[PDB]
Amino acid sequence: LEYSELYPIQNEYRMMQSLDGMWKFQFDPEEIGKKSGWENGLPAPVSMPVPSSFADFFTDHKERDYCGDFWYETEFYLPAEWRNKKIWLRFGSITHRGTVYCNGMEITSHEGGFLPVLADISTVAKPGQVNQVVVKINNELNETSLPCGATKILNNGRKLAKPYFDFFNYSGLQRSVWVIALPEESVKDYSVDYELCGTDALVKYEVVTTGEHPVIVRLLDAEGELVAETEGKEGILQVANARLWEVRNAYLYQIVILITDGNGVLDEYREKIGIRTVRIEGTKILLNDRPVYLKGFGKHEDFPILGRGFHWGIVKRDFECLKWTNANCFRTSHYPYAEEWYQFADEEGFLIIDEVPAVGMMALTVPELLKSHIADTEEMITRDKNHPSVIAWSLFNEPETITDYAYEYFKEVFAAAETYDFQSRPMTGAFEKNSKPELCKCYPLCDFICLNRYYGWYISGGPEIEEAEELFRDEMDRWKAKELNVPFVFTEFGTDTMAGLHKLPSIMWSEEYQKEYLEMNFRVFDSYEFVQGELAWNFADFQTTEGIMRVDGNHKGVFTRDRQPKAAAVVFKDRWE
Amino acid sequence: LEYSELYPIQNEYRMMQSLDGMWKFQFDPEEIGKKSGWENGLPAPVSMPVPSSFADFFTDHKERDYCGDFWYETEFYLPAEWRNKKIWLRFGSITHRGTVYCNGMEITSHEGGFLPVLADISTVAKPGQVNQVVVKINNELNETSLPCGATKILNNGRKLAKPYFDFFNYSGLQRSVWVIALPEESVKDYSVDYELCGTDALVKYEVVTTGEHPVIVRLLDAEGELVAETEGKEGILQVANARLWEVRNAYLYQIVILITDGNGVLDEYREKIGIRTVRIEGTKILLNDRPVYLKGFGKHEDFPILGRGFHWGIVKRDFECLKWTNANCFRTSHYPYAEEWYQFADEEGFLIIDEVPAVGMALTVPELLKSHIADTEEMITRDKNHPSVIAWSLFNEPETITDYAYEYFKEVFAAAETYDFQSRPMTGAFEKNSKPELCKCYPLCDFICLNRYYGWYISGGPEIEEAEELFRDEMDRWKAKELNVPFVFTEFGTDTMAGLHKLPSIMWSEEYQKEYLEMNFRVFDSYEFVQGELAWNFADFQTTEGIMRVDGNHKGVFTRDRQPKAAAVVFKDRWE
Ligand SMILES: O=C(O)[C@H]1NC(=O)[C@H](O)[C@@H](O)[C@@H]1O
Ligand SMILES: O=C(O)[C@H]1NC(=O)[C@H](O)[C@@H](O)[C@@H]1O
Repeated sequence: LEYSELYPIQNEYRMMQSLDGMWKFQFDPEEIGKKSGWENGLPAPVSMPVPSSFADFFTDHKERDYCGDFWYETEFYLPAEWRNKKIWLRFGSITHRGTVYCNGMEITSHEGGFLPVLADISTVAKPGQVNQVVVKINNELNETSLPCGATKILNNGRKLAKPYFDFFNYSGLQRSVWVIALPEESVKDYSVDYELCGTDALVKYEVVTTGEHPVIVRLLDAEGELVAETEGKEGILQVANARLWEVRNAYLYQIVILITDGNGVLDEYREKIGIRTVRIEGTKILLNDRPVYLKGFGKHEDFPILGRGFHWGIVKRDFECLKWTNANCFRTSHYPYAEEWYQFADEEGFLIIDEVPAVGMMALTVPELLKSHIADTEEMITRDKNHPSVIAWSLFNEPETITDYAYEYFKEVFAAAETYDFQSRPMTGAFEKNSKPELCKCYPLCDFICLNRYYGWYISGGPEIEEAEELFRDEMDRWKAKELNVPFVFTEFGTDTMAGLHKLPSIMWSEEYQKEYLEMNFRVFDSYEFVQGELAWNFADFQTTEGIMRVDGNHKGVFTRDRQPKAAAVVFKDRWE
Repeated sequence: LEYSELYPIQNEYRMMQSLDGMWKFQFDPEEIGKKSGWENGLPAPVSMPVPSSFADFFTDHKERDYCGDFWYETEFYLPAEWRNKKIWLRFGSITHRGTVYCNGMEITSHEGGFLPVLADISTVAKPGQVNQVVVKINNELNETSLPCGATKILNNGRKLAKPYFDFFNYSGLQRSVWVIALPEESVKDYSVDYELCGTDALVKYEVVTTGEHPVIVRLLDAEGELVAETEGKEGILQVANARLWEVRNAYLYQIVILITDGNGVLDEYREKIGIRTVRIEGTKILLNDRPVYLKGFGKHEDFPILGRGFHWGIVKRDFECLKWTNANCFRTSHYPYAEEWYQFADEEGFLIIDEVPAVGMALTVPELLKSHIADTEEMITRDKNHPSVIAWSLFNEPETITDYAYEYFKEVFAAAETYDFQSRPMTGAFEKNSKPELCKCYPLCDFICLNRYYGWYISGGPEIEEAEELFRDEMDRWKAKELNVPFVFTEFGTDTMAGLHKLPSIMWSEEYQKEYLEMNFRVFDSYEFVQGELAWNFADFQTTEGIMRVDGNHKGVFTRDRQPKAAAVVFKDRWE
């Protein structure tokens, strides 16, 4: 809100320079950096790639598992021509929390490790000179920020992250970093909302600028031809014979937002958008007025060595694999992803359930937690609302939902979410088993219900899989009898599966068991009319905390971590065709 | 060269903007792009990451194995302020060959897929506007360019690459791309050479500019303090109490090259360098006049999904692994790597044998020789000022037993010498069929690099005792020749499947990799003139598929995702 979430672009009015590359880096186990002038430069740094997670480069346990304060630094030359523009550092994210310094000055701090951090360096920037940026980061886990966990202290004074969530505590500067220059009066935010009118469409819009000058809004088609133009910060663009953004058949217009000074332009922002509606009608999910059944995966930002580090190559391979399975959807489990993921989903016509990092929520630390949760929700929706791919918000993964105070908590979150989404698209959360139909008090808040279920894995696995199926149908029969008249989507179901572990008859952990488990789940899904989607857990094997239940991370991937299909991948491909 | 090889920097005089990201991409199997005006924009593109190899993104064989012409496109806004500068597109590489277009206009073409391509767009660039770059690329293999191979045409006309080399034919825009702006009179090239004088050092230099104005050269220490200053395009910097760049103990000065016209500076180029000397004395490799024993690996630019795509993360993990093994050296098998690898070797104090892509080696030889010398010129001009680069490898397993080969390589070594201001050691890696009795080219080398697989390709497994005997036999022959030069083993290894265990060991098991290495070590240590050991390979890497390659080459000491096999600790313990 005191900054723009808009993705940076370069044109006559806006400039950008990438700060990706090798940064300087230093661990701060004694937490003395802020006390020792590290904001003016790290005393004994090593090199660290940005974007990347720092953990998997190192060869020593204490480096990989480092938990606490750690620092990044780089230097960059600022063109003289940027003088007296609004100059910002823009981090794709800072994981989990941190303070940004520039030229020795504290600029801003941010809590929440999966959304952009904007630091206004206009008054400290040195145009036509070398500038320095230093970031103090911390990756501890607690119960007043997302995602939740604890920090354990060894008798040696060493900290260890203790997640309440099933993914590895990757951290650092995991996304691209830019330094940008904006005009003194600029486009700060905008929102689009769509209506279909026969062969035509309406694009309702709102623009927020940092000034009072007039605004012109244009819409260009995919060839850059003008199809609609309008004046004012609020208005409607009429599009004749609109080419709708369709599932797995994208079409993107380009919105152009101009701030004018009479003759002259002060600012221009452009972004691709897609004309499409999403609506829940009874137990049906409708895209452009037609029912869609969601087919796909929960994913992670996870890849060998880079950790959660962003790379377009990972996006490209994953989308080719997704298409090969005939999927149409993924959920950003369990945190908003790099913006680039959504940009590409826009191009490929994929549907996204966008999820805030509200995972691991199973006292008087809740008011603070609620504040962070709402803040992350605000930032996520403000950042992602204009992607045609984003068709739902997931506002939690497996919280406590069965108490009265749980209700009041989530009422606040959903209320907040509703105020920030110009499109009021479907809002949901993923419930775990203990959110029994007879006990859960939060499912009424949801536009559709998401279930994570592991009947046949954590419950009655293996020799008991027939019992698992009965227990599954029993729970679904109870949901059915409630006649809630909402769609149900399975957002998780899967089995840990070691590539190459074959067994006849199948065993838990074998490739064959993954297939049989999936077949059983499908039989159950297909027995209930109100089921409207299936997102398997997980697209690919991914890193978790070490332990006796995780064999080099989580192996419920349908693909291996290096993005190759296990036997079960074909099962999905065949079913989703 | 009609362009600069200098790594791009940003300062008052020089600007750079990264073009990395998602480009547009289209395969051109019918070879219709140029006739269809694709240089003005691709008609039906998909997105392609840059830097990356394109092959491993796709899920269809014909995409992965695509051989022929294919195209890249992107757009970029150029700041108005770049007006009146010399504006260049700079590709880390274009694999294997290509033509660069900008705003619809043909700019330049380049043959050779592992060195920078510079395209001067000064005359077509449009400052203050969106500009367009389109690259037509071809990844076919032939016998007139490096690395050598063939192109097979299937009956339907589909092309398949047929390498004469043991690595996958990755291609595309595999390294970073920039658009840059230089002053109209700029530093185009410079060379440094070092002399040790007691506790002091001399930095001899020459500078090449695109003009006639005076040049000032400064040297700054690692803190940025001035330690030497002089005038002229040729000169000598005197450094009192020089802090030498040492193996695994780097120290980097910063050279600063200024052009001036008396209203002030016109251009400024800065780069880190390390004061060190390298020479061969008898059977010793001398670094700063002290013998050094090379310990390390042949590598590849190779990583899951990205292929040869450059990423600093790969660099960081690989150097952490290298340090953990106690290595001090690697060879850029079998092509120059992205410049960033050398920059990091400079900081980490690693020694590099820099290798031109002369691997996989009639009327076609003169053309091949020209390509080979051109690549050599580009490699040496690009890499000569890295303190890490201590030697040039000018081939990997060519024919060497004929007079024809001798005349050919005489020209290559002569050219390399003329291009290298430092005149540092030159070498090449020899296959076993280059018998001590038959090879005519090893005398061209300052030290001899051998690739040997006694215990793998020769008498492996149950015959390993015979392999050791045969190995000692060959080394005894080399010994009796008393060449008085260092020998470095640049390859030795066994394919090793992670998790394949056997007692007693078998070929392909982790235990056999250990035993093979131990046997090789016993042999190395038996001969005084052996002065280095670079194992094949640092990590498992991709090859053409076939009955001899189980998902690529598994001679890695590390897995492809960079985790140690059992034999990794054998190196760690020995090199400690
Ligand atoms: O056990 C699992 O494999 C998964 N189940 C869950 O319920 C979680 O939501 C996931 O994060 C977790 O990875
Ligand atoms: O057979 C090998 O594994 C290796 N031997 C060689 O002699 C080559 O120089 C390498 O490229 C090749 O990968």
